[PDB]
Formats: sequence, structure tokens, C-alpha cells
Amino acid sequence: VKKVRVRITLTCKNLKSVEKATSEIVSRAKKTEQVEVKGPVRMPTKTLVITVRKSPCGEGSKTWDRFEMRIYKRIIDLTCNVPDVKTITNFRIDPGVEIELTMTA
Amino acid sequence: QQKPQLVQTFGRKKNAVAVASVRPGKGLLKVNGSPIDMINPQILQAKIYEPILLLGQQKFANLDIRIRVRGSGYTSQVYAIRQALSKGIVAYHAKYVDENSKREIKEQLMQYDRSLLVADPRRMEPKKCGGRGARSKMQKAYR
Amino acid sequence: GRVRTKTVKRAAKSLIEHYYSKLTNDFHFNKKILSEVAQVPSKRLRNKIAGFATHLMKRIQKGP
Amino acid sequence: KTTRAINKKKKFVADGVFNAELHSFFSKSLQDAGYAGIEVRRTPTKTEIRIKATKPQQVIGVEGKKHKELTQFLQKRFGYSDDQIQIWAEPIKFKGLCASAQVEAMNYKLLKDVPVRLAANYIIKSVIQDGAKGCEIIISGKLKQQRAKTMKFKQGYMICTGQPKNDYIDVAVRHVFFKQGIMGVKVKIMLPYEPNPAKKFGVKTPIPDNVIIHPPKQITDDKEIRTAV
RNA sequence: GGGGAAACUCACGAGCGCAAGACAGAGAAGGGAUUGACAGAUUGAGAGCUCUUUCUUGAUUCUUUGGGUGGUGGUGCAUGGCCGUUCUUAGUUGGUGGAGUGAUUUGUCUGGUUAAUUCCGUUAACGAACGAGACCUUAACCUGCUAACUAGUCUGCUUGUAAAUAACAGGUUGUACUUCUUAGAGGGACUAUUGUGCAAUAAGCCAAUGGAAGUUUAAGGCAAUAACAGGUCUGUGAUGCCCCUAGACGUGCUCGGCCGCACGCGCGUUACAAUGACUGGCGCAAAAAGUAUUUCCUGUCCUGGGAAGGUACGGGUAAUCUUAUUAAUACCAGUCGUGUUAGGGAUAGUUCUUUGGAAUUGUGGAUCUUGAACGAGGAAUUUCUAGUAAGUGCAAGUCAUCAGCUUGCGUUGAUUAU
Ligand SMILES: [Mg+2]
Ligand SMILES: [Mg+2]
Ligand SMILES: [Mg+2]
Ligand SMILES: [Mg+2]
Ligand SMILES: [Mg+2]
Ligand SMILES: [Mg+2]
Ligand SMILES: [Mg+2]
Ligand SMILES: [Mg+2]
Ligand SMILES: [Mg+2]
Ligand SMILES: [Mg+2]
Ligand SMILES: [Mg+2]
Ligand SMILES: [Mg+2]
Ligand SMILES: [Mg+2]
Ligand SMILES: [Mg+2]
Ligand SMILES: [Mg+2]
Ligand SMILES: [Mg+2]
Ligand SMILES: [Mg+2]
Ligand SMILES: [Mg+2]
Ligand SMILES: [Mg+2]
Ligand SMILES: [Mg+2]
Ligand SMILES: [Mg+2]
Ligand SMILES: [Mg+2]
Ligand SMILES: [Mg+2]
Repeated sequence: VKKVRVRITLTCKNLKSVEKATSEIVSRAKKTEQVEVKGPVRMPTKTLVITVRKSPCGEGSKTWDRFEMRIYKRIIDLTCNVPDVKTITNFRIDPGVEIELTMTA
Repeated sequence: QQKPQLVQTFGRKKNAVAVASVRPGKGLLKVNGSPIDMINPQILQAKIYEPILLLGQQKFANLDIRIRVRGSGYTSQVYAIRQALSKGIVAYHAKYVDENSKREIKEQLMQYDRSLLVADPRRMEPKKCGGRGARSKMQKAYR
Repeated sequence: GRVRTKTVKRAAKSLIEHYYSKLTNDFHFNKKILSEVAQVPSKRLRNKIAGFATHLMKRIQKGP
Repeated sequence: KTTRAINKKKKFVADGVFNAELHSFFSKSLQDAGYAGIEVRRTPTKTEIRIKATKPQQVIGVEGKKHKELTQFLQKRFGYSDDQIQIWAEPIKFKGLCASAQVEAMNYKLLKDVPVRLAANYIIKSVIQDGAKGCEIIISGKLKQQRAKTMKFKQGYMICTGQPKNDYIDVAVRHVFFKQGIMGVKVKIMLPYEPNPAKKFGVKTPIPDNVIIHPPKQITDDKEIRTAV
């Protein structure tokens, strides 16, 4: 049994989509026999803040726009062979959702 | 399989977090890994003993309570170190004694002070571009 | 300033209007009903409707 | 191992900016067919741009002109003739529900000298017709004279303010060149509530007030008495 | 005016050079249109820039007559777009019906009630549209779920001081656990329960109790109809018109300037000191950030009195590494002892060090001196009801270097109202 510990990383600009991949990746991996999954772990939500003075010309009172971009990173671990992973990654995952993979023994 | 005879109680005050572990013994008091006698504001030290006295050397003498606190400010931590003790002594009696003995001590503390069991709700309040601080603002010349 | 938006009132009114029999004198039980009974988007708003709808229940325990 | 590692922050911000680059690129050149947006799925293998338009036919081009012009044009800034950067044009099912499109329709009518009111009416009627739940049009500018002036035309519902504002509302605005100066044209189409995961109409979540109270249905049944003979 | 200007930026001033004058009509041109250039001579300048000089180069062009580019140049009262204000007040409309010849009105009201055209209810109105709400983000509760070698606890082991055991630190390990931490599902308040005021029934108002949480829970985002000929054409390859056009308001270069001083205003910074200053000791925090090779955060170590150096050993393109810590106020001890003393630190003088081609019209930082007004501030006048004022430091923007500004963060933490 050539077992390979696989690291599934998922980083995304919005929560709607990243939670689907996470939810379904596990849903799908648990259902395979050659599978061992470490629960979907949620890293701390990083927030990029950009505060901007509204108006273009500096007139009128002080108006500030607080803009945010949230980035959720989820991490999943897998006990499988090399084909097993490519079997579970066969989803239909939304755009702008980066998925990185690490293979160790 | 394992199963130590331990209780895990926490206290908090504006970020102050009190990890309080209670095991049965001979009356130990560890705070971040030292004896109460060494807290920073020699003053507030009393605050922490308030629960102890309010109950009686009895309950303290039978057990060994170790607490670790890395809250925010000197004053606040003390409040948590306080809140953990109180919550733990009560928490111990819940699963390791008659549920009735717990009620005794709970009201006991509640009656003297709520800051031992309750949680000081308030935190800080975020600033606003409307001025220099959380609710103050740039001067305003009228005339 | 605890007053009720017209919508909040209409809901409680029409809910009570349709399910009177089923509705209890307990908010929690009723809140559950109201949620199983219709489309209340805001979880919070749901309560308001029930909290008030429940109020009417006790005012009909009067008749007027 | 893709060249350089980058702060998921740093690389994400880069991602967004690139997308906003594409948006100016397309909208500015694809100024003929109803342009809408771009579903961009980037892989260290293939960058897939998917242009959504009211008139997809226009995007592909003639012989395959534009399709290649754009695909190549991209290859010029971030090239990869390895078909890597491949473009696809999606059809915008309900034309009248896309504001980005209607504005262009309006932009066209105005340059063809169709009077304002008459103009807006056609787009607004056409929009509501397509299933809009409320539509509004704004046209600030030197409306047939000296001073500036702002013309407003509204029909049906509309969500002026709230968080749902951006959810049930589509807004696009364009500049219309005149030998006069400029015309501002804003279009606010207010999309219909759609509870079907199997539909591409606008909204999906109900309006926060919009409270329905399904009346009780009807029931009939059987009984299992202990017969008496 | 993201306005913290050394250059740059930059528009302003002195001086100098580049054309990136396309595209067209006509004239010119291989028997040359035209670029380049040693060398002296000129310059601020190895700018052929210019003159003397003569050789390269190939029609990329010259020449006029049109005609463009580009322009932080002019009109915000020609304009888009955006933003400020009225105002976040709570208002604003239209269909049909009613009244008026009409502008107009009723609808949106007499009385209650509410933060609210928010409700009760009234009712010549009835039905409706946008606004407050609703909503969205963040904060406060969950010893119950979901999980966790980029969190932490425990359990069996083992290690150091110790006499051991205790105690305290350290290393491990377990498909162990989640209280702490993370974040995802879902809970939870709705004004609930009780009695006065209201009371017509009411909407609602009060007080008490339970409660993590009752001022619509707190703080914000969003923000209606009109409009201010508010502000920006110097943010915009958004533009109308008008300006400039090669000794140009194009573009670039060198050097100045926007910080110039008799003064008049407006934010602020520090302080007048014993509820203090200085010396020493003391594991308490939060939120932010961070690289293509050394170029970003920087830990360990070495050298300097010191700022700062070195490159000796290293991690990180991040809950893994700078860090779970390097804040400061506070607390204990000591010196000073009312003394414009030094509290206060402006001004100034050598030295040293970092950023940068360059700092001189001090970039910033270190050292020793110098040591001013100031003794709590007139007429006036600004914000401000709770983890709020205040004080106290930390970040982030700008940024090579520069914060006394800004946008956030936490610690210490109250008087008076309601
Ligand atoms: Mg306008
Ligand atoms: Mg200036
Ligand atoms: Mg210049
Ligand atoms: Mg021009
Ligand atoms: Mg321009
Ligand atoms: Mg009428
Ligand atoms: Mg009439
Ligand atoms: Mg009405
Ligand atoms: Mg009125
Ligand atoms: Mg009126
Ligand atoms: Mg009234
Ligand atoms: Mg609010
Ligand atoms: Mg406005
Ligand atoms: Mg402009
Ligand atoms: Mg010039
Ligand atoms: Mg160093
Ligand atoms: Mg740091
Ligand atoms: Mg002295
Ligand atoms: Mg000097
Ligand atoms: Mg200085
Ligand atoms: Mg400060
Ligand atoms: Mg820096
Ligand atoms: Mg800085």
C-alpha cells in the first residue's frame, strides 16, 4: 500500500464558494475506501483593509471609505495514493478559488 | 484511555484570559507559574484573595489550583485570575461533588460580587474618521 | 423606541389570522410555528413578528 | 513549482487588479455587442476568460476576427500562444435584464437622434417586459440647451437604499459623445426575485421585508377503528 | 486637494537641449534629402549645443502651404464622473375618488404614541411608490456540535535544580481531548415575566426580576424627492469651446522655489512640575504589516560608549518565520526637595552615525554643552455620557530618508447627567 499524505489548500476571495469546495471535498473523500481525511481546518481569516478619502478633490468634510477584501484559507489532509486525489478533485469548483496540493509519504 | 481528576475553568476581562486548572490536593496557588504573593500590583492582589476568603480556607486547603494568565493589562488579568478561581471552585463541585454544594458557593460568590462568575461584557469601542478618537472630533470654529 | 414596523404588525396579524387554533401563549413555540409557517427572511425579524404576534394572543384572551 | 511564491494577500490583490484590467480591456474594445462581465478561471496551465454578452455573435467577430484579435491581444501583454489564454463568449439569456447592455442600447438610440423621453421609454418598457421588477434611467447633461440639467425616468418598483440595494440592483452608466460636450446615462434595472437554483434570472435571496404567510393547505385521511360487529 | 516638496514630483523662476511637425497639395532629393561625430574653441555640463574642421550615414526626409499630435494652460457658471452640504434630519411622490374657475388641496390629519409621515386611531378617502425600519459588517453569550502537526490542554514516558516526593521549568508521545485559540453550522432578544402611568380597546411609557446581552443591545455601512448656478476640466486615453505649437503652456536637463519674514488667522505638539522629574527593578497588550538573487520583516551571534556597523549561524513570500513575544501609563526601591532649580525643553556650537549621485536653506539619528517663553492663561470658544472623556504607548498610509498629520489598536481608567 503506497500511501501518500496529501495536503489540500484552498484560498478564496469570498466565503460562499470556498465553503462549497471544502464541504464537498470531504463529503467526497469520506465516501472512498482508500481514504483517510483530517477534518477541514479553517485557518484565521486574513483581512486586507484599505481606507480611502472618498471625494477626488479634497473639498467638503472628511469622508472615508473602509474597503475590505476577505481571504479564507481552508486546509484538508488526505491519506491516499496519487490516483485517489485526482479522483476526488473532479468537482466543478467556482472561479477565483486557488487549490494547491502537497504530497508526502 | 485516560481520565485525570481535573476541572478546566476560565475567566476573562477585556482580553484578559484566565486558564484555571483545579485538581485535588493541599492548597496550591499558581498564577502563570508563581505564588499569588508576586502579582504586579501588590494592591489588587487582595482582589484575588477575595474569593478565597469569601468561602473559607477550607475549600482552598483541600485543592491545588494552577492558573495561567496572559490577558491584556495588569488590572484586567487580575480580574480574570479572579474570575477563574471563582468559576473553578464552583466548577469543581459540579462534577466532583454534590450538585447542591455547587449552588451554595455560586450564590455565595454571586451575593458578594458578580465579577467572579459573570463576564465583564464591555470591550473597547472602535474609533471613527469623524475625529481624533472614538467619540471626540477635530475642533470646529464657528463665529 | 420599541415600536413595530407596519410589516412586523401585518405579519403577526395575518399569522394569527390563519393559524389561531395552533398558536400558543408561548413565544418560543410560536416563533417555531411562524418559521415553519412562512417566509421570514431575517431570523431576527421572525422573532419580532412572533414576539408581537404572541402579544396579540394574550389580547384576544380578552376578545377586543 | 510555479516560479515565485507570493503572499496570498499580495497574489490575491494582483488577481483582482488583473481582472479589473480585463474589464477595461474588453468593455473598451467590445463596445458593440452587449458586454457584461468575465468569469475568469486562472490555472497555472490555462487562463480562461469567459465574456458574457447580449450579442455573443458580435464577440466572435466576422471570420473569427475579434475572437482572435482579443485572444491575440491578450497574448501581447501576457502571451502564451499555447492556446493557454483561451476566450469564450457566453450568451446573455434575457437581454432586457442586463443593464450594462441596455445602456449601450440607449447610448445607440441617443446618437441616432431619438428624442430623450421617447428614447428612455423604449428601453424602460423593454426592460420591464423582459421581466424587470422595477427600472429607472438617469440622463444628466446639457439637455437641449445652455445650463446642465438632469432628466429622470422611472417605472415600477426600485430599491433606493439598503444592503439589498446592490443585490437586487444592476447599474451601469456610460458617457455619450456629442459635438456638444457630454451626456451621462445611468441605468438602474431592478432584478426579480428568483428562488430557483435552476435559473439565471437575477436575485436568489428574498427581499428582507417581503414576508409571505402561506395559508394552511387542505387534508383528508383514513382511520383504523377497531370494528364493532 | 491622501499637500510628509531635498531633486523628481512641478505647475512657478533663470539657463540650456530634444520633436516623438504624423497625414495630405506643391517645390527638393542617389550627381544626396538627412543622423551621427573626433579635435580644439564654447558652455553650468565629454549638450556636436554652438563656431572652425571634414568624414561617416541613407532617404527614417527637407521645404513651404495646410493640418495634427501633446499640454497640471483657461472657463465647475458649457459639461460628464465623483464628492461635500442641506441630513441621516424624516421626508417625497403619483393612480382613482372628493373640494377649488385657478395657482392648489385632500391623500401625508384632531388627539395620543415614536428616534421616525413609527404605530394606535381618526378619516373624503381608497389603494400604492422611495426613503427610517427591514437589511449588512463588527462587538458581547454557547464546558453543546463541527474540527485542528501552521492553535493549545491533558495522559504515559524521560530530563535539570532538589534529599527524595512535592514544586517548577524542558523534551516526548498518544488515530486522547477541546475549557483556553481558530472559524464554520446553529442556537440566543422578541422587548420576555411581574405590577403602576397611559388606557377607550390601543400604540406604547416606567420599575423590578431573570439575563452575555434590553438607550431600536453597542459601533458602523447603506442612504428618498428637490437643490446648493458648493467642489473638482491639476486623477482620469470623460469631453464642448478657447488658448500654445519648435528660441511651444509638448517634452527633458542643470540649478533655484513652493519652508522666503514686521505681522493677522486656524488645526495641533510639549509644558508650567511632587497626584512630580531622574536612577534602577518589574515575563501584563492589541492590531496591523513583511522579498525575484543580499534587494521585504528580521531572530541568534560578533564589533562599537553610542547612533550604527559586520556578515558569523538562520526562519519566513506566513496562525508555521520576525511572535504568542520588545509597548507605555501602572507597580516596588532609591536620589532631588520648591528652589522658572530644570520641571520645560525652544535656540545654538563643534564632533560621530545612518538614507540618497547630492542634504549645505541643519533629511533622520547619537554625544557634551548651551538652556529662552511658561508659574495654569482675558473677551471669547470646541468636542464630550462608558470601557466613552482623559492619559498612555503600538501599528498602518505617505516613505530612500522625514511625523508634531491621518486611519486604526490596545492598556490604565473617572466626575456629572439620563
Ligand atoms: Mg451633476
Ligand atoms: Mg504648501
Ligand atoms: Mg523642472
Ligand atoms: Mg486636443
Ligand atoms: Mg489631459
Ligand atoms: Mg385628482
Ligand atoms: Mg374641477
Ligand atoms: Mg396610505
Ligand atoms: Mg403636511
Ligand atoms: Mg401636500
Ligand atoms: Mg398627529
Ligand atoms: Mg443602529
Ligand atoms: Mg446624498
Ligand atoms: Mg475632473
Ligand atoms: Mg521650453
Ligand atoms: Mg543589524
Ligand atoms: Mg514588527
Ligand atoms: Mg536633581
Ligand atoms: Mg551644519
Ligand atoms: Mg533636529
Ligand atoms: Mg495619542
Ligand atoms: Mg517602513
Ligand atoms: Mg511610518
